Amino acid sequence: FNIQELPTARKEVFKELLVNRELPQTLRDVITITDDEHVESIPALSYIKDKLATNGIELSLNGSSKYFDRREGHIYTEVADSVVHGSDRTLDDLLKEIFINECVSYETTLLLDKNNASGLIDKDNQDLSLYNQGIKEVSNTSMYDGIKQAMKDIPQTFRRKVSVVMNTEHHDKLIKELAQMGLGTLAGDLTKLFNVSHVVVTDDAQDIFVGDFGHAIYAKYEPIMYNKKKQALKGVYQFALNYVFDIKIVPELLRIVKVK
Amino acid sequence: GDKLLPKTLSKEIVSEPFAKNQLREKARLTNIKGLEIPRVSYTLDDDDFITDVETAKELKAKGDTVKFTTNKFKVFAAISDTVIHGSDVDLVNWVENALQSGLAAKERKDALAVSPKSGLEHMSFYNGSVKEVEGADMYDAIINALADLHEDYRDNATIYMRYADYVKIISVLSNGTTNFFDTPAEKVFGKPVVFTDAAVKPIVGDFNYFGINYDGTTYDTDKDVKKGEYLFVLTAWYDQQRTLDSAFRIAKA
Amino acid sequence: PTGNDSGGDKLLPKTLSKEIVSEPFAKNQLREKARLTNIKGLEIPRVSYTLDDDDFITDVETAKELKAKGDTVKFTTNKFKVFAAISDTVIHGSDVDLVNWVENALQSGLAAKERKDALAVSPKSGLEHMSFYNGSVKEVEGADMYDAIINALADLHEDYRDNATIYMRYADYVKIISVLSNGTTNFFDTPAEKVFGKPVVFTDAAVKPIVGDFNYFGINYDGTTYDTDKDVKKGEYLFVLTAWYDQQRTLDSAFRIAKA
Repeated sequence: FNIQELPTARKEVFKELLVNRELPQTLRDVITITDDEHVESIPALSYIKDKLATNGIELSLNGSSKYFDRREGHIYTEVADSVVHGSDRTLDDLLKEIFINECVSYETTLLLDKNNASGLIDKDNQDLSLYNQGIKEVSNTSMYDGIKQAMKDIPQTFRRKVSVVMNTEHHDKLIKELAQMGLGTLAGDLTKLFNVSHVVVTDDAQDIFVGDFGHAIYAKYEPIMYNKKKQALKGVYQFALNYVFDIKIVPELLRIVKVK
Repeated sequence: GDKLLPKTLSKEIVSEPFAKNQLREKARLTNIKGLEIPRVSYTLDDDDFITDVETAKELKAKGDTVKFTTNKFKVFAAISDTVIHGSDVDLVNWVENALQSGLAAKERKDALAVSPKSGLEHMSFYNGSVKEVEGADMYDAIINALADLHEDYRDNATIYMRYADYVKIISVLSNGTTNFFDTPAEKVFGKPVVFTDAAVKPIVGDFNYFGINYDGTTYDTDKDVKKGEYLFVLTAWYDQQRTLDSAFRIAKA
Repeated sequence: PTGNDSGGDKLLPKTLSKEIVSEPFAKNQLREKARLTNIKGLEIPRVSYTLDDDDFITDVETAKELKAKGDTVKFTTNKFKVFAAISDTVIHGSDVDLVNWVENALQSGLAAKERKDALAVSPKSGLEHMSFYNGSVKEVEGADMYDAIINALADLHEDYRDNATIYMRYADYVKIISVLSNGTTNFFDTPAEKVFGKPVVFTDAAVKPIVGDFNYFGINYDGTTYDTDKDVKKGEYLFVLTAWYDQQRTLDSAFRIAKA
């Protein structure tokens, strides 16, 4: 029969390709990921719930049937012309610039977007919005005072590992609110101001999040196939990759913030 | 453990044919390239006869030769990519089933069609060339046709009709009785019966003459990168035709 | 491009002939029971045996026909011709019909010639004596077809009765069932041997059901000759055959008619 499997020795090139932390501004800095086929459920779940049970809180099964499910991912590109392919190096670095950017961006849309369980995001990929997941809100006028209240309702067991996410439109704010109350020098060193690790700032996020993203947002990717084809009318190729992904949430450790 | 699991397990997938054409049972079937046949085989033995009939007009209208004319079509498989790589299914026979089933019901479509869809006109029995005879009941209409059929064609006649029409006539031949529940359909008309759903209205004729030719085939493979699919296409050309129109008549209410 | 060679032939079915073939276009049902011979000149006696003195007078009929016809029976040659026509284009399109299409055609022509003459309603002149409906057979009268057949058996001599056979059209065998419907019971599933008590054969030409001992009826083919020729101008080959036969009834008093 004609079909040939992708050589396994070529696969691990793509395993480290799908998962990468090199980029500046993503939740990939803080969340957990992997590439292992064998794992079937969040590995640490048992150590979590009992420690939560030490407190009055314990888990509601917000995710049904913890065992993962296989959701599909797809990529497509068109190189401009064989002249790019006539050479070697600029080709190879061009592709890796693309995929990482596309893969990383795509999971990010599913989580943070205001698309909120409809519209552009496929209805197949439609539960996983955090707004749609059922986190409880915190509110306050002062954003500085606001998130102290929210870091501190967290269970004190996992308070040591927590990280805040923020929009640049929010970033410009607090440094203003600080200056009026002083601590201008302290401002610009957010990690010191609020004891936290890995503070993050981006622009796709619309509202402020807090919580231990190390244990909550476990995920895994696995490649399947990499295809290649010539197209003769144009000078172009048709490169593409398709893979499988899936992801989970533990909303109790997380808290959203909403200032007025 | 794996022994305590049952051991009728298969490791492999198969399937029955998805669809098939009933007219292959009785019709002629060929492979010949550029085929020709004569219309009438034995001409009349004696000087004097009365057997001259509209068949004679039919042969006068068109030559004694029979021309089989190529006609194109195509079939697709349309499997995906995940099925291949995400598991060891070994479905290589499955696609083979869909393809040779593909060409099959193509015949069943155009040979039995209400709208002949220009280019496919001369092959459907409902084109209008064949006659129509009428009866009060479906049972009466079928036997009324058999009276029309000349002695050459009556002796090896054959009927095609939908099974639901055999069920209504036997009920009225009955009287609210479940005594016909095993009657072979041959015994009530006196000729072989064959059943398919597509035949709205019955037909009847000899079916030595309805002939088929597959001239050539071509098979190839490719990929569709955007959707991941492999196509596994097949294309070929065939013709079908009725040697004479006094052979194949129509019943009706 | 090398050519139109491909692997589709495997996908193509297995019932494909690769050359032409067809069925017997017509047949003679009467060949089952009647005798069949190839002898040049044929002569037989009509009366098989006569018993001792205590013979009740031979049936009035046999006294008459035997007296008129004489003890022997003459099988007298009679001619006909069978034809076959193949245009020239059909030859030169790579098909083999020379071998099988003609034998299928000519052999059938022999059969239809017989059955046409035997069951002729109004025979051609010069061949009246062959038919069973020319005359000289007695037509009994039953109220219906069921009564007429059984009465006709009641008429002829018992020796012929014991060996008798019926020929009729199948549609008439349906009508006798409708009167023997008897409500619940259905003789569509029954054979026809058991209704009348003797064998039956079905044939569409036989109008009025005939009956008798078809031991006596006989046929003979003496000689043949096979020929072929081309009509050069019109461009059609020809294949012609001829032969001489005759068939007669050893004793007319046997075979009788049924009529409503």
